[PDB]
Amino acid sequence: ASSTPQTNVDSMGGGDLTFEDLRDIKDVRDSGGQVAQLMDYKALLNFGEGCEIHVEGDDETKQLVDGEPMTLSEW
Amino acid sequence: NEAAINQAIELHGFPQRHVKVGKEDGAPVRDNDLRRVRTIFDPRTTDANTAYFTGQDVDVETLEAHNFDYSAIHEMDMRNLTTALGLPLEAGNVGADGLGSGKPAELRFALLK
Repeated sequence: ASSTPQTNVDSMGGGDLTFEDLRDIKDVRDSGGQVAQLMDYKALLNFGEGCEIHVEGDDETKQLVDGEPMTLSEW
Repeated sequence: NEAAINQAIELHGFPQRHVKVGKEDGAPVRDNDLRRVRTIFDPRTTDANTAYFTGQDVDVETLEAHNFDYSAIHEMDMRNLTTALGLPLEAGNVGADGLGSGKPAELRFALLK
């Protein structure tokens, strides 16, 4: 087979979006009201409860990173 | 909208009394005539137990309290302001059916937390 894409990708050089379209998004965010609150609630559902890190088999390492043992999760 | 309701209640939330004097296609009535009629039917000196006595060419008429749903306007205003501030509808002292129970409620408590 091959190591790089051979099927084409349907977009190059334009006719696909601009700083103006992006500044409309900024305006929808900063202008408030129920419209802004729904998207902020959407963000809070997806990301507001926090996060956790693990590393697969981390404790196979106890490296002397600064003269004392550490793991990659600690790092 | 609050200022609008506050004014509108004084005008429209209460009745008013309209005394009509003279007859249809009848004799003319002037200000110094009405001043005497006003002195008789004066709300300032009227009591709840009163009775009125007239000829056929004096009428008492009612401007009713011309009802409007200011409560629902309050609820819409509060719905707007609470959700604009990101607060739940309940924080505005506004209730809704169903939305106080189960996962329909608990989702909004989750969003708040």
